[PDB]
Amino acid sequence: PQITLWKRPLVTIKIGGQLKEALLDTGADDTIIEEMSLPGRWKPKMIGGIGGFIKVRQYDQIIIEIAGHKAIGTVLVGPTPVNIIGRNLLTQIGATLNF
Amino acid sequence: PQITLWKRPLVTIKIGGQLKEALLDTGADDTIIEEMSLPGRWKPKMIGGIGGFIKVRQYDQIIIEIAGHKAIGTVLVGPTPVNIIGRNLLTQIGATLNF
Ligand SMILES: CC(C)CN(C[C@@H](O)[C@H](Cc1ccccc1)NC(=O)O[C@H]1CO[C@H]2OCC[C@H]21)S(=O)(=O)c1ccc(N)cc1
Ligand SMILES: CC(C)CN(C[C@@H](O)[C@H](Cc1ccccc1)NC(=O)O[C@H]1CO[C@H]2OCC[C@H]21)S(=O)(=O)c1ccc(N)cc1
Ligand SMILES: [Cl-]
Ligand SMILES: [Cl-]
Ligand SMILES: [Cl-]
Repeated sequence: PQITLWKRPLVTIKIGGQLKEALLDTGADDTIIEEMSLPGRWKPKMIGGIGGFIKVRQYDQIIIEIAGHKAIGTVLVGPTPVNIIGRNLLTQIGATLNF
Repeated sequence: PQITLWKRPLVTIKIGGQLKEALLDTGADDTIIEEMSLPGRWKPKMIGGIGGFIKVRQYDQIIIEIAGHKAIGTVLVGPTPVNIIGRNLLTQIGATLNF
């Protein structure tokens, strides 16, 4: 698609048997969601945002469908106020920002 | 241009006759610039993301040039670690996400 930005660019994502939605976020280096069903052990990671820094749960090799496109990569679980697809996965689906 | 997302999508901006650089951020609802002087009256606001909220000054109807393209709209000023062009100004230059 060619997505305008008058509203948040939310898309359907799928992980395992869970359908969720997430914000395509060109300003995010990494993907973060609030919850993933029964995802096993993580590795701790720190990341920054505008308000300070948060502890997150790093999961590697996650198979995730994003707007109908398959990606496989790292998904963080943490206290993000909105689920975000960051550049680590945007590049896998071939997303570009155009003007 | 067509901007791939293997690195942060930073572009040149001009605001207040000053050349700066900012992140094109589809995850940001509104634009936030590091501390600088802007004309007109401002209003106090707060904005939120990862790690919580920050206090900002809201300036309305500010001219800006984003990668050579003029936009006019609301600019927040405050303690962001990176200058961010959010959707309120990305829409003014016709930016889209394409995949
Ligand atoms: C978290 C989003 C819903 C909102 N944010 C925009 C977002 O793109 C920020 C924009 C951003 C970018 C750098 C530093 C701070 C904020 N990225 C971000 O927090 O990404 C984090 C996950 O990947 C990591 O890479 C960048 C920081 C980490 S935000 O900066 O908090 C923000 C919120 C509201 C407005 N109006 C403007 C900006
Ligand atoms: C972007 C900032 C300028 C926003 N300001 C937040 C304020 O707390 C700043 C935040 C702040 C902190 C340090 C440096 C700059 C701004 N403090 C400030 O201006 O302190 C002044 C008093 O001491 C002086 O030395 C520091 C600046 C001067 S603020 O305009 O007063 C304001 C207040 C409340 C809200 N919600 C929104 C805005
Ligand atoms: Cl709509
Ligand atoms: Cl979708
Ligand atoms: Cl589990």
